[PDB]
Amino acid sequence: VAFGSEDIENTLAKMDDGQLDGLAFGAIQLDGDGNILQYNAAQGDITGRDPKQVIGKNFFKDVAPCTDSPEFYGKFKEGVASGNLNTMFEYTFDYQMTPTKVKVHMKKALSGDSYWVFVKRV
Ligand SMILES: *C(=O)/C=C/c1ccc(O)cc1
Repeated sequence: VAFGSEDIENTLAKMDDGQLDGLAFGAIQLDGDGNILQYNAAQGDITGRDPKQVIGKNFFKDVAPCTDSPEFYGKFKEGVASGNLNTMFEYTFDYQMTPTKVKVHMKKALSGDSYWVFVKRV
């Protein structure tokens, strides 16, 4: 499955604990509040987080405070409220990591109650 595919969430809805680690891009699944439900191996390779340790933490408050901004978290919240989260943008991640330019794709999951954040280096 390629980053930014039109129906990426269809493919990832099918994936368990293992298949998500084989993606070529970082993949985080969040609930509506930003709590981390899933976090794959490719994302940990970019950020220096242990995927097994971040589960349950809040992405915007605790893990990724540089994303607590209108440009990221504001766009996330707008999408969980509208029910149609689907946006791609560039961003820099720099909290307890080497400042790293990325491309982000946020997309509602098929559950309707969980939201994907996809990341790749640029
Ligand atoms: C800014 O503080 C970004 C930090 C960050 C982004 C994504 C992650 O999975 C971990 C940390």
